[PDB]
Amino acid sequence: SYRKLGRTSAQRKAMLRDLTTDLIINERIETTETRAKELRSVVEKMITLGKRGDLHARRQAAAYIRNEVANEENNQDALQKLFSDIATRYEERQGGYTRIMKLGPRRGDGAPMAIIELV
Amino acid sequence: QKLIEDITKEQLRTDLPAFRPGDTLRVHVKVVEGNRERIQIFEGVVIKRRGGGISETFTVRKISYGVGVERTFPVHTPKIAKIEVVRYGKVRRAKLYYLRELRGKAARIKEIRR
Amino acid sequence: AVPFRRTSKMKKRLRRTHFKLNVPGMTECPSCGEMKLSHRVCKACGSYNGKDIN
Amino acid sequence: TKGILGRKIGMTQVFAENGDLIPVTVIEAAPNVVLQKKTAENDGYEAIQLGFDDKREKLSNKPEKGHVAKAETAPKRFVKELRGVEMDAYEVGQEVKVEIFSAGEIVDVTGVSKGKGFQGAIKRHGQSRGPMSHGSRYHRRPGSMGPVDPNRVFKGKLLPGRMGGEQITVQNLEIVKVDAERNLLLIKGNVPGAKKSLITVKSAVKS
Amino acid sequence: AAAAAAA
Amino acid sequence: MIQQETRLKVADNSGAREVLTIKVLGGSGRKTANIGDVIVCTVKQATPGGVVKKGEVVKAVIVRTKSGARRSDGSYISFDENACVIIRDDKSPRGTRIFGPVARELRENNFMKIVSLAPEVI
RNA sequence: UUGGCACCUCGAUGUCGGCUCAUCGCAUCCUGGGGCUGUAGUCGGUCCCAAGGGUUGGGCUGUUCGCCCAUUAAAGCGGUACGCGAGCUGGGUUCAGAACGUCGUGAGACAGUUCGGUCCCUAUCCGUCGCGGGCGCAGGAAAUUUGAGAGGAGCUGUCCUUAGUACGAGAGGACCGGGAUGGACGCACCGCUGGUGUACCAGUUGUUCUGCCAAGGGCAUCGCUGGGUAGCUAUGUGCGGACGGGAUAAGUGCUGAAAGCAUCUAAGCAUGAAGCCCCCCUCAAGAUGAGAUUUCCCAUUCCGCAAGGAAGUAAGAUCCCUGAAAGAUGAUCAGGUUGAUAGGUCUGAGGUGGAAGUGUGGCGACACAUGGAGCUGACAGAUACUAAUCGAUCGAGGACUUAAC
Repeated sequence: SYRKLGRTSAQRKAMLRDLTTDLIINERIETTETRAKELRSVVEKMITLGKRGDLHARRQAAAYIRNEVANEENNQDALQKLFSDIATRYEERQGGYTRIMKLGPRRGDGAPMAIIELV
Repeated sequence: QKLIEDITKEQLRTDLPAFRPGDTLRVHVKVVEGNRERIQIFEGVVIKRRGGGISETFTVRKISYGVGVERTFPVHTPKIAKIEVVRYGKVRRAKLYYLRELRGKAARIKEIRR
Repeated sequence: AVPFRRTSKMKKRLRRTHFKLNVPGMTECPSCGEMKLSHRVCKACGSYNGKDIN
Repeated sequence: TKGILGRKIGMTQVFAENGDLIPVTVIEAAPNVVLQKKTAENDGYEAIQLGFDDKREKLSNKPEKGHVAKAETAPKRFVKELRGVEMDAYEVGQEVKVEIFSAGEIVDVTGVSKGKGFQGAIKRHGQSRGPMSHGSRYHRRPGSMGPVDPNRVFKGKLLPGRMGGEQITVQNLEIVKVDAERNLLLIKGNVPGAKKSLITVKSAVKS
Repeated sequence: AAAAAAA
Repeated sequence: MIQQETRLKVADNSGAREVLTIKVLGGSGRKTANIGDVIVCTVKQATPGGVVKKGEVVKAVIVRTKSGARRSDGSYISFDENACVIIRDDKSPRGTRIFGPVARELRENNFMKIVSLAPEVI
């Protein structure tokens, strides 16, 4: 069973799309641990969608990737970044494209934080 | 569930023809009345195909004397002697719950020939 | 939903027996220390088994 | 009496010798190795210990390794006693298999039922539900605790709490089929417990 | 009487 | 699954058209009956030409339900209507003719004449 | 029950009837065992023993009660603040408005009627229902357990034989003993039948956005509609109250004297009920009376001359982490790199129903082929790709008498 993360299902989908795309550009983000655990499976599924490289997988990925600029002074979108860099980087590796490393609790609410990175 | 598959592979009924959930066919049902076992024919359109291997069931609906009769059989039962497909219908979905209120030509215009 | 009698000091202290909190799972960091809680990145050196990953 | 204990896999359906359709529960329950024989002159009663589902040496303790050294077998996950079997009829280390049960016999099936968590009185005790309308603010509540005169609640008042996780015995089930090759017992009816949990199948109290 | 209508 | 205050249509030539269930005759007891059970009932609507009149408290046995009746072979049967046949306090029907299909579960009981008068037994 | 008295409460003891949850006593409604009958048999009447279980769905009225309809084995009387409003409703009584009838000059009044009319509380303690942490059980542990005690269950209908037999002029019609099938209740679980299934699939409307077509995203109740995996479920399925022992109650007695007879009894033996104590199920050694069996770890160091106290450790367990067959949190269970615990990947099961692109036919809306296609949340099997890292903490050196060693 998946987590609800205290959000509405539409808010869950929007926050997961935002975190997935933001991980895809910035390559290392710092969230809470349960958000990391919910995010990593979706991110490796989208990397698996990028592995195929065909038009139908790209149109599947376009329904999830938000339209933010990936690489500056190149006009590269994130959707181009999945099919240009991440898929060619993880061609040999079969799964496990992300790892989660825990940090200490947050000051304001005691939230256990985690580092997410593409490996 | 592969152990359940290995248990029930010996009792699968493999001589039955493949049929979609939107065509009409006749079912040869062996019934025991005492002592002779007549085989009554149940012609009608398939409504359901709910999977599960040995737990697969299919539902056949017909209109008899102005009252619609829905009858559901398991797929691999030995009570069914023979299944013949009368004609293949063209449908858009696997569950045909809509046509049990569409008497009478409104079901005929949906169950067209394929 | 109204307290009939006030709680005495001894009953209050007996109820506050389990209100204490435990020592965290803190261990020696192999890079510098000291010290580092288990299954988390060290806040001092930023290392974890054993690369400096920050 | 006789019995054997194992793990259930799930439910399926099997038709047998007619057109009739039988709900069937599948249990892996073989092999079981006799670990210890209880005697009346030493233990005060007659019983045998059965071990099932042997595991790795990493997951077993040194007392667990020493206890199964007498039976010449690996340490096992599940140990339970059977009382009272026909003494002796089994030696220490003899394998109990599914061939002891024929596929027409009547057996007792017991096990730990599925956990439901902390549940209300309506689900836990089957108590009837209050009205949802005509001004009513009352539903899903356990009820009055009792009279005024004892100045207390009587013991045994049914209240919300944890449901499940207790031992449940279902009596007089029938074996549909026995599988000596794949160590399977096919039992008519429903069996308490979740999937891959410990199920003990003992012969019924006849008659 | 004895009407419980305390406000 | 025929209940108290369930309205059934009457599937014979007795004269009644719609009937309302008063009581299920099984036990103290149940509030539901499916197929082959006898129910006490009162006539709400009837034809002008017929022996059974409006408002008579009669006994009837259910012959059709939309609830799926289960058989021993794993098969199921269900209809699109609820129907019943009025009887003279034993298991003989009032009407000389029976319309509509009839479930086979009446043959398990000693309901031979209603099954023989039926045009089709499924 | 209606009363009598006014002992307790007027610095408040909420009062009827229903809903929910029950418990107790038989002066027993049924079921069980009997005696007498003006008991031919079925059905009955009366009086005993028996509370184990069960004792209904409506129409009328605020109503309890009562009448009626349809069943049933029966629809039993009462107590528990006419049980239960810090558990629930205010229809009636019993506020403030307004009428009808009557009384009163009048303001107003009426156990006379009708319309409408604010029901607060975050549980401190004892009680109950569940779940934990300590310490004890003369060494420390891992398992398996006996049972002092306690709780649960306990109900019955219909049909066929015996047998149309006994009995009875007939009509009618058995006791006892077997075999099926039900009702209500309870316990489990989804393999069927269904329900649900807000991170599954498809169709479709309006607007906005991805520069545009195409294809999609956001919002409009999950926008709406048609289905649906796992889990949870009943209305679904399986099972239970079975066969039986011991002492018994009311009864029926045997042998027998006080009292040469008679006698169920004063001694001795029986038989005998859904009562009792077990056999059916469950919790149970905090049962301080702390039980029992199996198998590991061993008998260190330093002080205290004795008692004893500190440090490290063995067997083992925990902190921390991956999770669910578990779960509010603890706890339980499967596991922590000589490994499948979770996620990912691959292959499947099931669900949905024929993806995009391209081509063909048509003026087009659209249909056809590629193609049981595409997609797929918790369902399986493989696979260390990712995370369960390094580590740390707790944990015994076994008191004294008595009989043999």
